Amino acid sequence: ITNLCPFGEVFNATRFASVYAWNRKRISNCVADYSVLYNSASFSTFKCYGVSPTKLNDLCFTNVYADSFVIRGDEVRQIAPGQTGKIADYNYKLPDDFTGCVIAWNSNNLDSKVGGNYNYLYRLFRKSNLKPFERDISTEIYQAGSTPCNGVEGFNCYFPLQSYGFQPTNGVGYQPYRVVVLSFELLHAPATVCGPGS
Amino acid sequence: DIQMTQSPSSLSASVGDRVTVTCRASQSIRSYLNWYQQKPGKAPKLLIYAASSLQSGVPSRFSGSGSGTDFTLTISSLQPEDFATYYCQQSYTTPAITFGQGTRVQIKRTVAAPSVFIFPPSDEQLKSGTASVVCLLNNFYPREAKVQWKVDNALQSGNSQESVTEQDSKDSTYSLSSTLTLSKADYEKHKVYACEVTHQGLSSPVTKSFNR
Amino acid sequence: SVLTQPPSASGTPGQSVSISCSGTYSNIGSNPVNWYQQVPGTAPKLLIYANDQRPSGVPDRFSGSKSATSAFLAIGGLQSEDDADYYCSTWDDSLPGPLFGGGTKLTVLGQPKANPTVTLFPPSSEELQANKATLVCLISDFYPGAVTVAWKADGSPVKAGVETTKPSKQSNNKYAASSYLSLTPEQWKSHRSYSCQVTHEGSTVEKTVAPT
Amino acid sequence: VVQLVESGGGLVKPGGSLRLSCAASGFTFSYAWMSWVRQAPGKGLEWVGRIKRKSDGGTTDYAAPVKGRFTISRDDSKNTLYLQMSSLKTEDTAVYYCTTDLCRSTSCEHDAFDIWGQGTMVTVSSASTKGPSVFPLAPSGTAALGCLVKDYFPEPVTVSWNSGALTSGVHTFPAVLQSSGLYSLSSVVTVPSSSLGTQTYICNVNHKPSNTKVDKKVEP
Amino acid sequence: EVQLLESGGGLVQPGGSLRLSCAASGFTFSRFAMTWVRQAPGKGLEWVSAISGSGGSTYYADSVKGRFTISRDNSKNTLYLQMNSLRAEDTAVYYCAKVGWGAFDIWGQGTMVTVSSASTKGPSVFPLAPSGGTAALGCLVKDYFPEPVTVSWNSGALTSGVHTFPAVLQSSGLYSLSSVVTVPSSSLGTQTYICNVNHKPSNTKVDKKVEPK
Ligand SMILES: *[C@@H]1O[C@H](CO)[C@@H](O[C@@H]2O[C@H](CO)[C@@H](O[C@@H]3O[C@H](CO)[C@@H](O)[C@H](O)[C@@H]3O)[C@H](O)[C@H]2NC(C)=O)[C@H](O)[C@H]1NC(C)=O
Repeated sequence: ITNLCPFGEVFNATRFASVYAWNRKRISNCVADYSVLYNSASFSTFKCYGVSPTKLNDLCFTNVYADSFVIRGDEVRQIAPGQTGKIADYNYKLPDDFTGCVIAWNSNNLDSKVGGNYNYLYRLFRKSNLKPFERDISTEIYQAGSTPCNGVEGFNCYFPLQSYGFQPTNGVGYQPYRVVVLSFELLHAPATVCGPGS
Repeated sequence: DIQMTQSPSSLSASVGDRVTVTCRASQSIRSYLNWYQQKPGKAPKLLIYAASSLQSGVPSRFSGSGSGTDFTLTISSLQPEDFATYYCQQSYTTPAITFGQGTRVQIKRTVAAPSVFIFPPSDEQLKSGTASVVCLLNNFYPREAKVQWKVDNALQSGNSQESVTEQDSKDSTYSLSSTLTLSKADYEKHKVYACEVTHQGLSSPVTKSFNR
Repeated sequence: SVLTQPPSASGTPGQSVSISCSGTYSNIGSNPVNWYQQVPGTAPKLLIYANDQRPSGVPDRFSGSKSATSAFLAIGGLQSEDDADYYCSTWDDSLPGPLFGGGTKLTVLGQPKANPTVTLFPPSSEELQANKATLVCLISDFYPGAVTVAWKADGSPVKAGVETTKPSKQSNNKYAASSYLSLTPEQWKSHRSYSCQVTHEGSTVEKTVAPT
Repeated sequence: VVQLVESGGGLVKPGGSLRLSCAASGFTFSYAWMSWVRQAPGKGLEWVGRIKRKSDGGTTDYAAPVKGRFTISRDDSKNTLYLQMSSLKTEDTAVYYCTTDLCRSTSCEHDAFDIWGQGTMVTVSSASTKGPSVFPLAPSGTAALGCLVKDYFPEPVTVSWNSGALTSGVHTFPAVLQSSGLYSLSSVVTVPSSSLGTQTYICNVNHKPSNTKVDKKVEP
Repeated sequence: EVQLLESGGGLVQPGGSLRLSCAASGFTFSRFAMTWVRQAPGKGLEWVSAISGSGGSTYYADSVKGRFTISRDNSKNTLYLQMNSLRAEDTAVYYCAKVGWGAFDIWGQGTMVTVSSASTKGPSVFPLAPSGGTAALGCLVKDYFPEPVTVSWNSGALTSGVHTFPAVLQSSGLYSLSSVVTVPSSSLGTQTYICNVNHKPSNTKVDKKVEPK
C-alpha cells in the first residue's frame, strides 16, 4: 500500500493564483509517478533543471514544493533559471542553482473571459529585482522619479499591479498559460517524497 | 448575451432536508458562476463564488458544484433562516453580467393555528369619512387561509383587501391581514361586524366579532 | 543624470538588431524604462513601457530588455517601416520628470548602395560684383542617406564659411544634401582651385572649380 | 468594516432624470470595481452596469435595457459612485443597489458581489406624492395592537415600535395598492395583556418621500 | 480614436512669450495626467512640464523652471502651455502627450515654436550658370528669413528636372537654399531659364534668368 501524492489538486484547480501572489503547496510523505506528467502531452512546456525526467521516478527528495500561477505564453521562457524580464524580476524568480522542473500548459479555455479576465494580475513596477523564491504582495503606490506620492496615483505615481485581461481571441503568445513549478530540495534529513522506482 | 435559467422556480422543504437548485446557461460560462441569497427586505448576500468556493462566514450547509452550462446549489440541512430567493449569476462575459430569474425557497413546518384579532375602525378615521376594520391572522402555517367578512349576517364581496407577511425567519409562520373598507355611513348603519377565519389548524371556523 | 545611446545602427531587412541605452542605478536601475519610435516628420510612438511591456498594437518583434545600468530594444525581422530613430527614456531618482537618450538612427538597408552625385558651382559674377562669393555643391541620389562634405582651397582644409544641410529623402527614396562655402571675392581669387569632396561609405567623389 | 450607502432617488415623472449616489467607506475605493444592480418589485435582480478601477482603464459597460440612457461615473476623490438616469420609464421602477466585488485581497474574483448597499427605491409614474394618515389599532392571555398607515404614495414607509425597543412579535405587512391608487399597510405586535398597564406602545411612522414623521400612541 | 490637436505655435523674439494649446478627444481628459515634450530641430527629445488630472500638481524641468507655466481646462478637454522669457534654445517642436503607466502612450503631431531674434528679410537671388549630354543650371537664393520660400521656373511652365534642395540655416540666423534644373544639352529651346522666387513674409518677389555661360 502506497500513499500517492496529491498532484491533481495542484494541476486540476478551478483557480490558479496570480503570478505576483504565486501559490506554494508543500508535498511530503507520498509517492509521485513523474513519468505520468512528462508523457502526458497536455503540457506545452516540461523542462527539468538539475535532474532528468527519465530518472525522476527513481529519485527521492526530503521535500517537494509545487508553485503554481498563470502568465502569458510568451512569458513562460522567463521561468527558467538565469533569465530576466517582468516576470523573472518582479513576480517570480527561480534560483540559478534550481533543482526541479517547470511545467506549463495552455489554459485559454479556462482562464480567458469575453471582454477580458482581469482576475489574473502581474506586478509591473518594482525598484529592486526579486530574489529567488521571494513573494511580493504589496499594493503600495510606486514612485518614479523624485516627487513624493503621498499615496495618490498621478503623473509619476502608479499602481504596482496590472491585469492581464485574458481574452479567448488573443494570440497564442498572449493567451493564459497555467504553470506548475516543482522544486526538489534535498537535505541531510530523511527523504519523504519518492518516485515509484525506489 | 448569456441567459441564466434556474429551476425549480419555487420549492418548499422541511427543516433538516437537503435542497438542490440548478442553474443553466445558454452557453458555456466555464467556472464563472456565483450564487446569492436574498432574504425579504434585505440586499443579496454572496454564498458561492467560482462555482464551488464558499464565501467566508457562510454556513457550511451551503455548497455549489458544476461547470460549463450546468450548475447546482445545495443546502445540506435546510434551516428556517434559509427562507429566501437564491440567484445564480455568470461573469464569463465581462461586459454583460446576467443573473438568473431566482428560486424561492420556503419552509415546510407543522400546522399552526392562527390567533385571530378584529379591530374596529378608528374614531379619527370615522371623522375623516372612511372606516377600516383590520383582521389579524397571526403566526399560522400553511399560508392557505379563508377570511370571510360578514357584516351583520351577510357575507361581503368586494370591500376586503388582504396582505400577508413573508415567512418568519425563526418560526417559519405567515401572518395575514384583511382590511374591510367602507364609508362612515355604511359603518354607522349596521351593527355587528364579524371576521370569519377557517384554517387547517382551526378545529372550527373561528369568527371574531364586534358590535357597533 | 544623462542617458547615452549609440548614435546609429544598420541592418538588412529580416535581420534582428539591438539598440542599447546606458545610465546609472538611479535611472535605469531604480526606475522603469520606456522606448519610442519616431520616423522623421511625425510624433514619437510608444513601443515599450515598464522595461519590457508592449502597448496595444505593437508587434511582438519589438522586444525590451534591461540589465543593471543599461536597457535594450530588440527589433526582430527588420522591415522598411522600421527605418526611424529610437529613443530610450526612464526616470531619475533626483529629477521630477523623465530623461531621454540622444537617440539612435536605425537604417534599414532596403535598397542597394548608390554613390552620390556631386555638382559644384562657382560663384556668380553678379554675386562677385556684389562683393560676395558662395560656392554651392549639391549632393543627390545617394543611399544610404549619410555623407561627409569637406571643402579645400588648394588642398589645404578650409577653416571657415562651410554651412551644410542634413541629408533629406527625395521622391526616389534616395537622399540628397547641399553644402555652401562663403568666401570673400579676394579669397576666391587668391587660390587656384576649390574642391568639394563628398564621402559616402568610405569612398569620396570630388568636384573642383577655378576662377575664370 | 466595508460599507456602501445609496442615496437619492424617489418619485419622478416619465422621461425625467435622477442621479443616484452611493458612498463607500472601509475599503480602498480606488482599487475596486463598482457596479449597479436593480430589482423591480418582486421581479428579480438585473445587472445595470459597472465601472472598472482606474488601473484597468476605468471603462464602463452597461446592460442593454439601459444603454444610452444611464451614465455611470466614479469620483475616487470622494469615494462615491454615481448613476445618472435619463429618459426614465415606468419599467425602470426598482430598488437600485450599488455593489463591489471580491478582489480586495490576493485572490481576485471580479463581478462576485460580496458587498452590497441597502438600496434606494426609485419610482417612475405620473401620480403625485401624498403623506400617510396614521390611525391606532387599539387592543381589546395575549393581546394585539398596531397602527394603520392609510393613504400614501409613493413607496416606501418606515415603521418601528418605541424607537427600536419593541421588535419581538412585530409584523409590518407589505403595502397593498388600494383602488384609490395609493398604498396602505399595517404594523401589528402581540404583547402580554398584562403589558398594557405597565408598558406603553407607540409606533414611529416615517414617510421620507412626503417628509412626514408620526409617533402615534396606541392606548388600550 | 484618441486625438491630440496642438496649436498656438509661431515665431517670436528672445524675451517674447507664446501660449501653446492642445485639445484632447476620444478619452476622459480629467483622469489622465498630461505632459509637454519638445524636440529641437535635428536633435532629441526633452521633457518640458507635466500636469495632474485636476491641475493640483504641476511639474517643471529645471531648464524652463520659473518661466513656463503648464495648465489645463477640463471644461474644454484642452491643455495649455504658457511660455515666458523665451530663449533661442527654447526653439523646438513642442509635443502634447498623455501619461500612462510611466510612459507617454499617445502623442500629438506637434506645433513649431521659433525663437530667432532675426528680421523678416527678403532674399538675394543669384544665378548658377552651367558649364554627358545633360546640362545643369539653377539659381541660388541667399540670406532669407524666415521660412519659407517658393521657387518655380518660368512661372510653373517647366516642372521636369527641377530639384529644390532644403534650406541651410547659417550662423547668420538667415536661411539659404538652391534650386537646379537638369536638362539635356538641347538647351536652346527654353532659351530663357527664369527662376521665380517668392518670399511672402517679406513679400519679396525677385525673378532672375539663368543664361548658360
Ligand atoms: C487532471 O485531469 C486529467 C483529466 O481531466 C487527468 O488526466 C488523465 O491522465 C491519465 C494519465 O495518463 C489518463 O490515463 C490513461 O488513459 C489512457 C487511455 O485514455 C491509457 O492508455 C493510459 O495508460 C492511462 O491509463 C487519463 O485518460 C486522463 N484522463 C482522465 C479523464 O483521467 C490528469 O491526470 C489530472 N492531473 C493530475 C495531476 O492528476
